[PDB]
Amino acid sequence: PKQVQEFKQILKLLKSGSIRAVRVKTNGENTKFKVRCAKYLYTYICADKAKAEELKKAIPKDIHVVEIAKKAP
Amino acid sequence: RTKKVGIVGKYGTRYGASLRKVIKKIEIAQHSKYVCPFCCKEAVRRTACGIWECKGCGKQIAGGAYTLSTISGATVRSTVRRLRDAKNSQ
Amino acid sequence: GRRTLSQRKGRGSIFKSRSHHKLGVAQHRAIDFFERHSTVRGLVKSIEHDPGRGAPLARVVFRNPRQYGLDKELFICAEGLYSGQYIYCGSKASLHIGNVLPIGQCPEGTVVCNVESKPGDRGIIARASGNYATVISHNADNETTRIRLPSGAKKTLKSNCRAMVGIIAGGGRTEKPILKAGVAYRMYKAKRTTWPRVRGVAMNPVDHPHGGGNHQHVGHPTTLKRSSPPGQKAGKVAARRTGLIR
Amino acid sequence: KILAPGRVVIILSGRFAGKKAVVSSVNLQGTKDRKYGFVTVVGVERAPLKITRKMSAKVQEMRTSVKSFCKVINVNHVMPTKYTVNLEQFNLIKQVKINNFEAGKVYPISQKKAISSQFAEEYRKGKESWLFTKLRF
Amino acid sequence: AVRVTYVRKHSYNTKSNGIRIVKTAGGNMTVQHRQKISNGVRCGDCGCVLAGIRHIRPHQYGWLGKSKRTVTRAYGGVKCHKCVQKKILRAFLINEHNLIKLAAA
RNA sequence: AGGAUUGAAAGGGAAUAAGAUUAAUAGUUCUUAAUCAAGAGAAAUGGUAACAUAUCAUGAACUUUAAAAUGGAGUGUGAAAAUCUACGGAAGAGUUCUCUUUUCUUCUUAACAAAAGUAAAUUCCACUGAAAUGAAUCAAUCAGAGAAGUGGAAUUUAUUGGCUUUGUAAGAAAUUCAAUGAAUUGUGGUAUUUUUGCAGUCUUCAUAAAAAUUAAAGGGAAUCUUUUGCUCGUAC
RNA sequence: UGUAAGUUAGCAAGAAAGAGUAGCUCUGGUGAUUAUCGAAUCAGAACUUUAAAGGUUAGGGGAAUCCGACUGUUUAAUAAAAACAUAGCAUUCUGAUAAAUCUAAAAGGUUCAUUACAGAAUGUGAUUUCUGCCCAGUGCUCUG
RNA sequence: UUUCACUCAUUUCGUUAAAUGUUAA
Repeated sequence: PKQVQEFKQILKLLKSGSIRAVRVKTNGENTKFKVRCAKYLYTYICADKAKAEELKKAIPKDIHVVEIAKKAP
Repeated sequence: RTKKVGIVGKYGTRYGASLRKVIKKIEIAQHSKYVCPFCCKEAVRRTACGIWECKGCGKQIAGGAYTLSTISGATVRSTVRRLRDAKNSQ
Repeated sequence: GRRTLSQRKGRGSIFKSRSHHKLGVAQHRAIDFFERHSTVRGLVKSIEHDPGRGAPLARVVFRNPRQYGLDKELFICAEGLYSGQYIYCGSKASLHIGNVLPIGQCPEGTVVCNVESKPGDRGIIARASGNYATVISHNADNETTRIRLPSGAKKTLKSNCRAMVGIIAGGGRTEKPILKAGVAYRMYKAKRTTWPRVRGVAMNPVDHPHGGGNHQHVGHPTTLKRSSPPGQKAGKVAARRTGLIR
Repeated sequence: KILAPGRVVIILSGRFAGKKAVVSSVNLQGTKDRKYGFVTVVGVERAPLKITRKMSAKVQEMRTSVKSFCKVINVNHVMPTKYTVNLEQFNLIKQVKINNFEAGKVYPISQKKAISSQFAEEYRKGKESWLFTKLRF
Repeated sequence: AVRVTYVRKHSYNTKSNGIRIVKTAGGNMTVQHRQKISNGVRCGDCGCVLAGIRHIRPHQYGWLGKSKRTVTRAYGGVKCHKCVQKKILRAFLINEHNLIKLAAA
């Protein structure tokens, strides 16, 4: 697994056509946007709610989105 | 520390006074440092029987088994130098 | 009777040489035109310890007088050689320690080592630690020179036999007294199986000709003819003399 | 003065070890930022290759081409030679000063190829040989 | 303390059978296989360990980047900088001496 | 171009881990997350230097160097784990007519990668030139073929880069609670042992393997996605 | 605390011999960091008792004589030793196409990847002191 | 028959069978 640092790369990754799945996890302090690509599982630790919403709109509707919470699926 | 048995006190009391005497002279000269013929430093120590290495100088020298230069091996170098000079001159 | 220990030595089963960590064959390089009529220069890359022998070995590196590459040789160190030294092999080589010259060019009285008994056979005589041979005289009529072997014997060789000027390194090795049985055990690490030697008188009559009776003794003279068969040739052989020398 | 403009040196250390350079400006004291005695040199990074009479004339041009370099070097990392070039002939070298060199940024490529062409044309005329012949270690 | 077992079928403390015991979720301790300690490179002349190159297994050098298996210098990766400096001076000084000694003395 | 066959389930060797699962198999199955090999879609900069740059930035024949690949002893020390312990707690359990702010249990984290913060040791580079000689270790040992000082570079420290930290990753697992759903999961130690490295010292008439295989150099000849990974052992 | 004769001057030597040691309450020494923190270790003092290493673990000592110098090995299943080995000392042969020696033979094989400071064959058994006389007999040898 | 001189069988060797011998330069 790899970790992306700032906001610019994740959108470029999201807009890239190499995506396969997206899973969003909400923790007691932050929100993680794990993007499942072909090779790696990129993740992004987000602590700003407004910036998280911007990310959620950036997700193409065709891809499958999994929401994870205190109870695992 | 010791009256007269300096380096051969590690042999204790079990090899004969005469044999411990002979081995003392050889072991002292085998473990001492010698003047290095290329850098004039007391920095040559034996690595194996016949191989001597200059520590702070980076050279390997072939020598005697326990001493850097043997008496027989020193006169020979003198002899060859005289022979070479005579041959080169007429 | 049985077959004695000297008979079992000639089959070479456990008496084979323990030569696994040895460096290799130590000898001059093969003779060629450039050694017959010129000089080839070698570089003493390093001096190494060859197991089983008391003299150090030099890893000389000549270049390639006829092709491209390196000719990694393996000489026997002469006393005084050092790493990074240049040595010249050939008929025109200067009379310096470590140089290889035909035995005819050496002035009478020169001390050489690693001499070839026959031209081009890459070294026979004067190869142990501290040993050397002296040139006695030349004979230009039949191209022969006389040398004095380390045993004292005089030998006549061809004047073009090669030899290395100097003294084999590591002299004075045997003057240090072994003190312990264990130390002698380690001496034959890279040699044959010979060390713990049981006296013939301590054996039984089947084992050895000396294997005695109610008192440990030989019984018959220990000086024997050279023609004795293997099996009874035990002791002094063709002894011209006995007893302490005066 | 051993180290004077126009003197040919051989670089002893660094990426350009073994290359032949030409001294342009000398400073044995060193500037504020340069705490060492240095010299600004222009050298032949890639020596020209030998050519024969069978290659086409366009090949002989690229084969005889010279790739040069300009570098500030400590005077303790150069070994001056006995050969001296004329900076009047190599007028492009004379413009290489300490203020032309900035720390951490790429030397101008256009200037480097400018001197490189000047080096090549001089060698094509054969006037200077020891500078352009390669050193075999 | 939690006692562990060899995971592979080797059962002897050989050089290639080295292991490390590390902790794991639930308090259990698992067994890893650790790599052998390797030597680096040496100068072809002075036999000194070269700087700038890692001490890894021979095959792992191919995995490294092209610039991470050498040093950007003449004879880089086979000779030390001191080894190289002596080479240059020998090549230049001897050649210059040959021009004065012989070749129109 | 150079020498044929065989010879190691303890020598060399491309690449995988955590959790779960079975009446029994599991670095082999399942979930998740990785790695490796073979394939498919006139030719670079920076640094004074040691040297450094997400593939970059061409590099044939031929030749050399290095790795694979090297004894043992003893001393010092870096790091991890276990045990012990300091402070702060959360949950459960035991004793309790004699006391005990009490005694005990749980408080965890992989392969592979990242680079906030920050180490020990060794070797080199630049400035300068040491005598009133200095620098240093438990011991040593070192210096005008250049010490000490200041500023740098590199390598090693059980994967990337050693340790804390981060992604994996809490969604797992452990300890409790309720009847599947809920809670918590700090920071340290000039302590002992073990493991693993490192540094120098001692010792040998002992010097303590080879090849497959890989990389680099000298030389200048030529002009990210995807497929596949066969045979045999595997119970006890 | 104390320790002899003897000695290869290294040892003997843990020689021999004597005293102390428990529990509890205290006191002091040995550092780090710059007042706070930390380590088991040593020494000392009052008091008490059933007077203290001893549950377990845990050398009997001395005076001599013989043999072997020592560490080591040995008759698996009645002999572990004074026997074998050992270092040291001494003798004999051999210049390598040799000496020893395996094989029926052999561009065959072992010491030998070696070269007299080496290879092969023997006796004695560390050190110190010393090895006397005999070449007739039997061997061995002669450059005769 | 002995003593010579030679090599041509024969022995013992060395190498990548890598300038041997005689003229020439």
